Amino acid sequence: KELGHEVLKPYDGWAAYGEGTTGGAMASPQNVFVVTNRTELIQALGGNNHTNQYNSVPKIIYVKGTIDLNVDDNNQPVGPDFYKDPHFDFEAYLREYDPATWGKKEVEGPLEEARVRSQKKQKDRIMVYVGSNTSIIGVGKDAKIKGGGFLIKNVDNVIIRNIEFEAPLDYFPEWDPTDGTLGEWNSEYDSISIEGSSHIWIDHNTFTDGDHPDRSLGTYFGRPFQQHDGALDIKNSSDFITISYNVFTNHDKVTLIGASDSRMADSGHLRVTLHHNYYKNVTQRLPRVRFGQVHIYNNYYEFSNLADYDFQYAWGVGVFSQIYAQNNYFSFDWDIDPSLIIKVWSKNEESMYETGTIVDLPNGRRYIDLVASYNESNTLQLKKEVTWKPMFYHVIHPTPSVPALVKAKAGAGNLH
Ligand SMILES: [Ca+2]
Repeated sequence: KELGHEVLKPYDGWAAYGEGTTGGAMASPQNVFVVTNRTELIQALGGNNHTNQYNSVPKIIYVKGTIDLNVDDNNQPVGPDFYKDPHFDFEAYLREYDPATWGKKEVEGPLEEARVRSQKKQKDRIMVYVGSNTSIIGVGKDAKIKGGGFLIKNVDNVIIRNIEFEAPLDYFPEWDPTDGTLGEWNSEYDSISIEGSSHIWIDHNTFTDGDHPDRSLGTYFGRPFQQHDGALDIKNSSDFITISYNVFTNHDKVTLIGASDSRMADSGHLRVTLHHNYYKNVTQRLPRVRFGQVHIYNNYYEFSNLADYDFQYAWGVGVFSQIYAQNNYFSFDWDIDPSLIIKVWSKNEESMYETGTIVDLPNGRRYIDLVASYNESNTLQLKKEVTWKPMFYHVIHPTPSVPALVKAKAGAGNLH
């Protein structure tokens, strides 16, 4: 059958739970589309971006070529001027809220309100809603999505495959003087944002900041102008998700699973499986987890100290997380302290299981206990123990075979 007819294997990750994930595989021939631009994409998804989220009709959408979501209704590229509120001016915003004169007071006033409206206009245009029972599949080796992202909100049964996503740029990042000690700029757009949705399969896609690395975005208020956000974020009670054979490269914050320490509504959810993904020269959240039983296996993480993106940490152990990591392979071209690979964000002794981890450093290649490594050099301890046993997987490859396999098969254009 067609590529759009392919569905998630019976035991391939949490997304296989119950009836599994079939996306728009059962779509009628009249509901199989080929799109080449923003308008055609929104039309194939329903005809109206906002209400498209309620379109649960089985549908297959093939993405051919490059689709820039940062375009007007005539599909012509637009710049910040197109979105800019009449009461907003970047320079004026810089002068008004610089930490050196505004301090750490809550950002407010006409300029901020104007920034919010400008941001909303871009958001309403570049974040494409995806309805239930949808399969968005890239054609060939050059299917690309840029300037925007997919919003998988309050829907179920969605498949996204074979597409190269260039992370969307937020033209009106919010300045938060209290984010950290020095404050930080924060953006809203992700290439794929999964919110309150279940049974989602993200497979063989490539995520990159591409032609717009953070390094080229500049600095304001003495802080990097972070116009990017997540590559693939999962939050607000989303559940049963499988992230496989994807490439995540040249990006800062990759994958968030659970966005709040206090959202108890996430408890019992956020069950995600991530396997055979290629993380190359990314900074953090690979992934960062809160509440979920997240299965992480056969992933290849590769970092070079020459990369534009520094490395902070890979596995974020958040509140009530239940990470179960198996046979992941890490490669660094510098003698990094392996205790830095795991980072914990909690007030309690969290539990996680980890086994078969290999670290490949200039001083040697070997199996390593990352949890033990973390504990030896940190304060708050992490307990290595089995609290649950992953059942949704067909095969777990031996760790030394991971690099060759992932490098060869992960990412857009590497199927068939
Ligand atoms: Ca996000």
